[PDB]
Amino acid sequence: GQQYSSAPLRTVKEVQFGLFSPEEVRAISVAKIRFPETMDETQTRAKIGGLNDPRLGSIDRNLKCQTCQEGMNECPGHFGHIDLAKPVFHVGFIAKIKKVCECVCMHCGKLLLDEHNELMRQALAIKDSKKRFAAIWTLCKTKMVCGGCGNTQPTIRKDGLKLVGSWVLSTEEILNIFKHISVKDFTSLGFNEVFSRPEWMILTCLPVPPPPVRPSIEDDLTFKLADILKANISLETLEHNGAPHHAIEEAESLLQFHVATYMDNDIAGQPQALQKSGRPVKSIRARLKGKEGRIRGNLMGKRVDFSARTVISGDPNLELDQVGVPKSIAKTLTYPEVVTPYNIDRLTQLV
Amino acid sequence: SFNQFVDYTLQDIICEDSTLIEISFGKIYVTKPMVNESDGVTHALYPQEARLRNLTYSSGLFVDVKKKVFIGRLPIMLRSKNCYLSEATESDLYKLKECP
Amino acid sequence: SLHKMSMMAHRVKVIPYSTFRLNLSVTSPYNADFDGDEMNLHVPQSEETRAELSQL
Amino acid sequence: LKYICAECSSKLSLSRTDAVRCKDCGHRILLKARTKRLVQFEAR
Amino acid sequence: MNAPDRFELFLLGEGESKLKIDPDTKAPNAVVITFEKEDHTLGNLIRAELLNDRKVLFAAYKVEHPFFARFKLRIQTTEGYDPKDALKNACNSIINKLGALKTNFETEWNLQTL
Amino acid sequence: KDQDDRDHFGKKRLDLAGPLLAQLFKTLFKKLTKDIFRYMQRTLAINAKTITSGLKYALATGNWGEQKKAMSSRAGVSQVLNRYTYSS
Amino acid sequence: RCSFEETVEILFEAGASAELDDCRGVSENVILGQMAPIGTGAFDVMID
Amino acid sequence: KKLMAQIFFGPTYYQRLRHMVDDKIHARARGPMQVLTRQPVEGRSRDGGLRFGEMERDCMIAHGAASFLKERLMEASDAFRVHICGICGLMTVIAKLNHNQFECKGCDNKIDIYQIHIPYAAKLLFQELMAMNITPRLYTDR
Amino acid sequence: HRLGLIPLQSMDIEQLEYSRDCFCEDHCDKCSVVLTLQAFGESESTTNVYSKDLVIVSNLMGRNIGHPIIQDKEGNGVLICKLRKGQELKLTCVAKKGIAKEHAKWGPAAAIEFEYDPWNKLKHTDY
Amino acid sequence: SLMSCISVGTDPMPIITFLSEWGMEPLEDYVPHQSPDATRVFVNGVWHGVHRNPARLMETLRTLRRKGDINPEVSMIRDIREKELKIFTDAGRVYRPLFIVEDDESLGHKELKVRKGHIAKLMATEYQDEYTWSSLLN
Amino acid sequence: MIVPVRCFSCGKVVGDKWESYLNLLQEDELDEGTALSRLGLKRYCCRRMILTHVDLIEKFLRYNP
Amino acid sequence: NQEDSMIMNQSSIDRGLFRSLFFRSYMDQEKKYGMSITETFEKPQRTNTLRMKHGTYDKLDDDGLIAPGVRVSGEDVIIGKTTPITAYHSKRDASTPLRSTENGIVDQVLVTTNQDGLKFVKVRVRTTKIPQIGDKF
DNA sequence: CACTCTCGATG
RNA sequence: AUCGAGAGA
Ligand SMILES: [Mg+2]
Ligand SMILES: [Mg+2]
Ligand SMILES: [Zn+2]
Ligand SMILES: [Zn+2]
Ligand SMILES: [Zn+2]
Ligand SMILES: [Zn+2]
Ligand SMILES: [Zn+2]
Ligand SMILES: [Zn+2]
Repeated sequence: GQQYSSAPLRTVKEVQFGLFSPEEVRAISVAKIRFPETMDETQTRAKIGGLNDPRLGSIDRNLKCQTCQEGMNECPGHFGHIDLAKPVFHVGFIAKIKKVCECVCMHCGKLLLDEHNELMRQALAIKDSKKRFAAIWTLCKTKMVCGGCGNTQPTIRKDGLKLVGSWVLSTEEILNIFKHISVKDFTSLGFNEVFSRPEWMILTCLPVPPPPVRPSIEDDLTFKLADILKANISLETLEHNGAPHHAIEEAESLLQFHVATYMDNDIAGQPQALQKSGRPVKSIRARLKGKEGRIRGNLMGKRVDFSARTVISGDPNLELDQVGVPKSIAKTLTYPEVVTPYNIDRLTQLV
Repeated sequence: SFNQFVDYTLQDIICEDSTLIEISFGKIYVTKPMVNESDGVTHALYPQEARLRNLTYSSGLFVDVKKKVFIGRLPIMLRSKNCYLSEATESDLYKLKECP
Repeated sequence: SLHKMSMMAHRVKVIPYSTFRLNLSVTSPYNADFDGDEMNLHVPQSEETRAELSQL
Repeated sequence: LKYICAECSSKLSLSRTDAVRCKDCGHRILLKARTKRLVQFEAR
Repeated sequence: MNAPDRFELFLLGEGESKLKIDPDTKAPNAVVITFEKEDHTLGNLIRAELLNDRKVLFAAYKVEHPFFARFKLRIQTTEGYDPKDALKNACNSIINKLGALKTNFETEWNLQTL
Repeated sequence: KDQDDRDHFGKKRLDLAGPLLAQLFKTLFKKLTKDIFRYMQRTLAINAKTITSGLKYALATGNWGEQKKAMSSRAGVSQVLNRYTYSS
Repeated sequence: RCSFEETVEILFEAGASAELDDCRGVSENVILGQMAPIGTGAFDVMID
Repeated sequence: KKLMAQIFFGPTYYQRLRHMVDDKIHARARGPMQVLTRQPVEGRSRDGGLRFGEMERDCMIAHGAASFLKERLMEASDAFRVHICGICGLMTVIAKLNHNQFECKGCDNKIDIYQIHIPYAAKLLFQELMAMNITPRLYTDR
Repeated sequence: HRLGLIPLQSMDIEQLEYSRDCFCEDHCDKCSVVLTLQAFGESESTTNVYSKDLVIVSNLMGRNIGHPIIQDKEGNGVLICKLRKGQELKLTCVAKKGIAKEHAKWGPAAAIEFEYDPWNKLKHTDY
Repeated sequence: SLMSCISVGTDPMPIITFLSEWGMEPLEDYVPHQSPDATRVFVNGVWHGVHRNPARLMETLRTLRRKGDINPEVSMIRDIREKELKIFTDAGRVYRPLFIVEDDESLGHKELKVRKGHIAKLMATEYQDEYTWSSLLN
Repeated sequence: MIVPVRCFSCGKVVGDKWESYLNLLQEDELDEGTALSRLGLKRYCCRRMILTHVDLIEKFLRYNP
Repeated sequence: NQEDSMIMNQSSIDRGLFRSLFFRSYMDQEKKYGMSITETFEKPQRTNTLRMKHGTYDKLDDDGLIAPGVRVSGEDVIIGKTTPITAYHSKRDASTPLRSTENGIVDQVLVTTNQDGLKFVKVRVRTTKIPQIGDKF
């Protein structure tokens, strides 16, 4: 097998889905990702203190791997983290976020209708999160004026990877909005306390997947992360140094684009973000989408050991519940039989 | 189809579409399938040698340019006009190690 | 494998030549002729699982 | 060792650091000669 | 690739005896003999010759699988008559008939032309 | 008069080696004359590898239309000649 | 539900709504590589 | 002996097709795995395994054979042991074995740790979801 | 293969021995018969290689054996091969005692015609 | 299929010139009310005008093709009841050879143009190896 | 390739009868049936064996290697 | 011979019924790099080459190729090539093994320079396949 | 939306 | 290994 662990062997009973809070993201990480360089640094077969750190996981068939050692077969994957110069949108939530902005007015951070209303008392009565959110969203997106703060709530529509307003909404602004929706309003529309918050949907800092996720024979994920870090350093460079008005915004949209296409590459947006070889690139989303995906192709079913396959033929002299097995296959396929006093002679002869 | 492409279409592609500002492209010349070796010596290429040496059975294109020049290599369909095998007899094909 | 009878536990009989040989009357549940059809064979790796095969 | 040309009845013996082409021919297609160690055949 | 050697049709394997005489548990005074490296050529002939013996109640041969060159021969005789003696008498009868057949064919061949 | 038959073979065409190589060569030659325009405005040194490696690529991969995966001709226009049997 | 048709989006809205997976479903124990509550595994074996 | 029924018997042109058993016959008992999923490689020439697909899984479910299903999906394929934090329930655990030092930066956990057996493809899925800003928290209690 | 199928004289075959039974290494004169074949394209025309071109090398020591059967009218026998102009065939054949049950090349007989009860008076056949 | 071929493509211009020089009224000089029964002539999907007395034109065209003056791969469709004449010089058209049936036989009826003499010449060419398929077409 | 040495079905030698067959076809100008008959090929398996054969080696010999 | 299967006469099979020749070509080539780094065809020793193959190289000659006529089977090495990347083990193995499932006889070895002046090789192995139980007709 | 062998060009 | 192509049931 592997090796003795002092930890008790337990079975997975529950799976609690949720979001990755930036705080927990940077707290979980074991390596900061500053340099976009992959491995080699000035003609050196090693790892620069940027991408693919030895802390994330050594990759040279060594005996060491981030203090804990245990080679590279026992070691799972140690995540990193990268801080973005400016917050961006998570593609798979573009719809959901766009709905949350229509359930709560701007600046303030309160629900439009309360228990004072008649229909809202019936909408918030639903215990099911999805049905509750679906019911409230339809009876709240028609409100224009507004707890006080009577601000005229604008009409928000989708455009590429940003959001507009009609009386353009920045990602930082929406962060500041979702940061002030408080706890009581979260339970009213599906979200959880310490598991999933709207202020965690947007990507402040994003986690960096370990080398076992993106192996080297480099992987597409390595290139995409290199692109994200490239746009990040570019944005920082355009921010700290000379900062034009109509230039840094393009860098923000670029970083947003790369981060968005890093996860989902099949969006309504025509730019599919190709690669150097002209390949449309393999996103994380495409990896999971069946039937060649991870779930249907590696979890619901997968290639197995101790298996054989051959052209079949009929045999009038075999019993119904028998199967003719070629000698070569019989030599190949094996069974682990523990040595007992009952079979020690037979097994000894077989050996 | 291929013969139609070589004897007519190619000239139309070169002449009736391209002119710069000047250099006007004139006639197009299609040679017999040959190979420019690493040795430097350019020589005639027969299909069997092409298949054995993983080469490409292609001829060269040469255009007259005003105010001649090699512009690339066109893969030649076997038993076409520019193919050596079209004019070849049975004994020729046998000697060329090509199946009749 | 359309139904459960597409996977059934058989008793091994090692034979010469390179073909999975099966009884004719087992053709119907597998839906298989012998005009080039190929079949797969999976070997259990413990007592409890081969017990599952032999008893279920 | 030794080789033999393709489109002529020759018998080259040029080892490594030589290869192509051929002696009094000009073509670069070279085949390897048959082994000296005889192989038996069960005439069945 | 998985095909057995051809001589395994007539060449006795390691430890394999020609005849394997086993007591039949079904009917009393019966026997089943396993002939190795033999086929229908010997089986059908011996079986047919055992049906001529009027003191033989049962006689049947079978080749359980055409892959292997072997056949089983079940013989049941009357009480006071060992089945091995029936097999022996059958064999000797066969040999005698074949000797006579050979002699006759030879004397008939000498009287021919071209 | 009833609807037109969209499955009528007479109102369909079969593009052979000619037309395909014609489209491809028009593309490659336009790219070539464009490149030559660039070398001209930069100022005999004509990159012949464009047409050569282009034609070779499209004939080797079966992906008609140089190296752009946006092509809908990914159905393998050129295939390895099946030589299992003369009839094949 | 992610092991059929819409895969990734299901996981997305699952992570967005913080859904609890009881793991008493077949495919869920199939993913976890555990003896699912199926026929043979529909109970427990203890000693007395 | 004669045959009762007479036989339709005569010359007929038959042809030998390209499919021959010795080019098809395949058997693997623990062979080369892939690098990404750590599952058996694809192909007879690469000494690969055969896909115990979705429908086969369905069949084994219908049979009720649970242990066989688990064995096909673990021991006979990609069986991997991972460590899970008792707090957040993620694969953040830094297990320094041979020193029994199960660290976890983020929750300060050294004594409340767990160990589970899942497919390596499941670990891959969970890691990819974590790389997609999703937390598949794994608790071992009801 | 073609060489294997060639009919050889098996008159005194009963005083030859099986190689498997012979106490020698591989083969000898008591168990096998060695005969060579050396053919070379000489003429401009096609040079045929027949079974008559087989030449016994081993010592037959009296036994009528090994000689390739030639029922051919021109005295050539089985057409083994065809050579061009510079083509050559040099080989050695070891012939061993064998049973047609092992391989059909050791079959002494062709077709054996066999028919009983021409009038179907026994009714072994329902026409 | 064994005998099916593909049109290589040819220049439609000389056919156009012929049509115009053989009684085809230009489309720009077409007045529908004063000539309703005028067969409109098409070439490669292009309406080049109409034409009265289309039978003579069609027989002329067909004769030209069968002589060789018009490329044998060029298709010529005469639609009587629809009063249209569509000539295609388009490439990629799948066509096939057919025996021509004519009723020019005086001491007879409608017979194949090809006769046993032609076949005899063909097999003469076959046995000798000058009268080939092209001569059948011309 | 070349004329099969013996008939597949029964085992009658037929590899010595090919040239004789060709001669019987061109020299005596016989038809295939009578030619096959005179060569003692009564059973239609051998009859087939020679009649059905295509001597491809005669083309194989057209190459110089 | 039920459910679309057939019985074939073994005796006729012995006489050459439906026998076939099966040729297979392997192609290898010596790579080239900017700084004149070149792979070479040779028979490498286990002490001077990394990784190596589990099969034997004893059928290779000095030029790293089999002589046509030699019987090959299993995972034998057909083409011997190395790639360099003092110091022990200065070469990486890039040799080509005979197909693991197949076997036969080296029919013909072809050695030829490429258009870019690269010495590349095509080795053809011949195998006579005899009709067996499970063959498709 | 619905298991194989394979080939052959690509990074 | 990643994308296209042929084919087996
Ligand atoms: Mg059927
Ligand atoms: Mg079938
Ligand atoms: Zn580690
Ligand atoms: Zn407000
Ligand atoms: Zn030469
Ligand atoms: Zn934790
Ligand atoms: Zn001896
Ligand atoms: Zn016969």
